[PDB]
Amino acid sequence: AAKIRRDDEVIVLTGKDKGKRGKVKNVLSSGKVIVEGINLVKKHQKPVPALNQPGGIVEKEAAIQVSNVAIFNAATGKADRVGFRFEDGKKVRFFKSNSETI
Amino acid sequence: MKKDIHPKYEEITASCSCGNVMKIRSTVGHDLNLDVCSKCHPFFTGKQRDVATGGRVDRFNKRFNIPGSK
Amino acid sequence: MKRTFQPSVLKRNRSHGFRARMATKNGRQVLARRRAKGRARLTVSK
Amino acid sequence: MKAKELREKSVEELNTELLNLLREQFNLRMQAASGQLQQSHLLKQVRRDVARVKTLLNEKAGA
Amino acid sequence: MIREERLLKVLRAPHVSEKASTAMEKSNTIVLKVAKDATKAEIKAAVQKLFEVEVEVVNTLVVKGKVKRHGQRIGRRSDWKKAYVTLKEGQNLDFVGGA
RNA sequence: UACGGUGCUGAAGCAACAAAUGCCCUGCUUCCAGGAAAAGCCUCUAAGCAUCAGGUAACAUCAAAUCGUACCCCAAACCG
RNA sequence: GCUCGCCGGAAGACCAAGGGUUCCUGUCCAACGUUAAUCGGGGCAGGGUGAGUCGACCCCUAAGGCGAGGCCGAAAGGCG
RNA sequence: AGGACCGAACCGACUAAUGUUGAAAAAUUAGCGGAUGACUUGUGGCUGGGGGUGAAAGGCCAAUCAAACCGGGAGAUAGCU
RNA sequence: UAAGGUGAUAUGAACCGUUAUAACCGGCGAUUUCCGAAUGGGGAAACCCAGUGUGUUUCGACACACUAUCAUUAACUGAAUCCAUAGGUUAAUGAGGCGAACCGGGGGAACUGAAACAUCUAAGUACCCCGAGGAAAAGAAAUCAACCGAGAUUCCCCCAGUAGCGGCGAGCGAACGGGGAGCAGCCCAGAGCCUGAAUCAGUGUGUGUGUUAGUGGAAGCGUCUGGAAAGGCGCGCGAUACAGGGUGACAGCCCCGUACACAAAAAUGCACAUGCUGUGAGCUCGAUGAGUAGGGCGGGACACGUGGUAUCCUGUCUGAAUAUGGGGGGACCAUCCUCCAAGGCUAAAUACUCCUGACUGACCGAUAGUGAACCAGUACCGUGAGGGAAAGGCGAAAAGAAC
Repeated sequence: AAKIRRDDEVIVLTGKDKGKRGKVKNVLSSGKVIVEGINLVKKHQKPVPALNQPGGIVEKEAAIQVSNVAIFNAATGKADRVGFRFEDGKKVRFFKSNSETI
Repeated sequence: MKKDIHPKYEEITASCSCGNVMKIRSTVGHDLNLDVCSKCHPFFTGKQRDVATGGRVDRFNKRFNIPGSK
Repeated sequence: MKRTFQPSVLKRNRSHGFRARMATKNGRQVLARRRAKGRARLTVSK
Repeated sequence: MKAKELREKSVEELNTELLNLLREQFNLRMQAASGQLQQSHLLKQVRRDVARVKTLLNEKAGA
Repeated sequence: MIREERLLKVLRAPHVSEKASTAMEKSNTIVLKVAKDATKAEIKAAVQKLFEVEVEVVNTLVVKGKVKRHGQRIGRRSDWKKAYVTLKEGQNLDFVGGA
């Protein structure tokens, strides 16, 4: 619903990973918006005694919800709210306040 | 039920023989039947005799027919 | 003496009879309080 | 094809296709028969359309 | 034979149970299960027009099989209801096994 | 042999003796507090059909109408 | 194995109070068997209890529900 | 023949004894009858407030009801520490 | 509109589909395993079987389609009774079915303030019972006064706590007299002339505008400390935006508001203009439905609780007279007065907030508040009738034992 549209490029700033930047993202209902997977040292589980025993410790669901930044491009995270105008006839795709759309 | 021309009556009140004494006087307990209607027979015709007392200007109908009207 | 609690279906009708509790105005109010207005269920209907 | 796709059709699936469209639930939906690498649960994800023809019949006769 | 009847909901899959081994010898006394709709008349009408295959006698069975999944003591019962149907003498499985 | 069991094969096969709870006995007796109707059992006809219809017989078949049937009792999932 | 028990008008039997699916087994220790715990309907993985004849439908009735029209009824209600 | 004399689980209620700091608002053990019916015996449906059936009770009748286990009157009366 | 989704609280795993029908929101339709309130008859809540059709079958069968009790009205039909009439076989159409409570109907106590309990206060309240709508009840006068006059009803402060009734007990407790709020009239009983002229019940259309989606919506960095600096300072900018609270804390500064500009299908608000099915519009000439009223002896409510006695009430019963007046004058009658002929209609003042909606909070911030934060009227007790809990609450990401 978010008119910023699922190829585009965001950053962490309102948590400790401050600057971790990446594109396309993962979007699902009340999903926590991982940027691109900002995790470093957090375990994985063993519900299988077979050979495949999940050995992970990296990328997994590092939360930083919605997006605190209108899509990076050079500097600045605003204005995010900004609705825009007729481009597709059944939706509208946006960038930020200063630069038409993308 | 009886006087039904003029509809119904059983009004629970007393008769004060020692001040405010609840002895229910007002309950009537007597019944009568049979008189001649406008057509042919000595019909069932219910009264106490009140209904038929009320007949001194009725022409078999102008009160008689309130139960029969609907 | 034979004390007390046990289950049966045929003793129900004049007391615990579910549709008898809709037929009396006595029952009707309590049912509606207990599960129509009061958030809840009964379901023990076999 | 989901039901709204074929509305040009003169007759509903009730003519024979109703059973040819329903039989699998007794013929293939037992253990690993309908599939195991490639199918499973069908009758919601894809195969629901048989049920639309039901209310649609009454729409068409009720007009 | 009719198509407007309770058949299309009255059945489930075949019941695959061991008794197909132990009692099918000179006849095919094969197991099924059936939905909440099942009076015997329905499943009697069923098999030959839904699975192409000719039968003789039919049994319906009130099975009441308790279950629990909620952790806390309880779950459900569902309709459950097994049945037994009768694939005659010798046409056994000779093209498919509907197991 | 799956150590449960079925796979092959297979005997022997009469007369009495004593006694029910039970069968015969809505038999048959003995006594009064005096043991409830429709019905299956079996026939009579009213009307009305009456060169039509009805039922009783040999044989061929069909339908055989939602249940419940798991553990449990002169007595622990009743109750206590 | 080997020596004997208890219920002895057996907790022998199948099935009726609707409690309802918690038997064989495959597996076990809290959600509990005031020792052990291997067993308790414990409690969890399968499944199950195959009724045209069993019996309550009926046709039906002695008790007693409801009941035309009613005799009455304060609204209630009662006796058919 | 008989509400026999003496007989079984279907009956109760005699004083103890291990019943009272309960196995039990009740029941008990080696003991003992009324031996066919002034017995009791169990699915239900009439008796639903100041009750209603009489071996005729002040016992009943939820287990201790001279009226409760009602909750609505009502957080009453209150010469009350 | 804008993209994801498969209503979840094991999510494994199938699989719609990010083109403009995947879901999902919304006008309006449409779905039945059977019950069903359920209604053929039966009823032990989930029903066990009547009685008659129809499309059609691999010709077994099959899914289905309807009726009842009443209240009124046309048709056919019908008894002991020539005749009357009841009563059936139907046709038509709706309510009977359901609510915490409001209000209309009546009933409704027991004991206890009174230091004694048969008045009465208790209480018109418990309930149970009958209505039928969103507003009522009412309301167009024998109403009130003194000859002044007022006008449906009564309402608001008074007068007044005045009159005024008593185990002379405790309570109940009036109208006038003044200011006002008010501020308007008629049809049958029926005939002539007149005649879609006034209203409104409907039901299509349409403007002026609603209901809500779709349209939207504010400003910041540098540094000293530093998990988050969203503190502090700088003011490097801001204001009819500085609610509360979100984002791991404390952000005017990022927010989600507020303030403001555009705006839909297709029913349908209300207001009006039209459209059409039905109504009544304008003027006269006519007309007046008494067992009702009396009262002697009953039961009563009124300010007047037992009495000389007061109506408008109610009941066995008896039983008048048309406005050339008497019905009654808060004792009773004068002088005199005012309603009015006993059919029927009325604008305002009032009250239920079913629930959801906008604002306020010397109000509850779980000793609690609508029984109610819950998913607690749910469960721990119950011949039970159903009395209802002990009870707020991990907290960047479930980041929930990698090793």
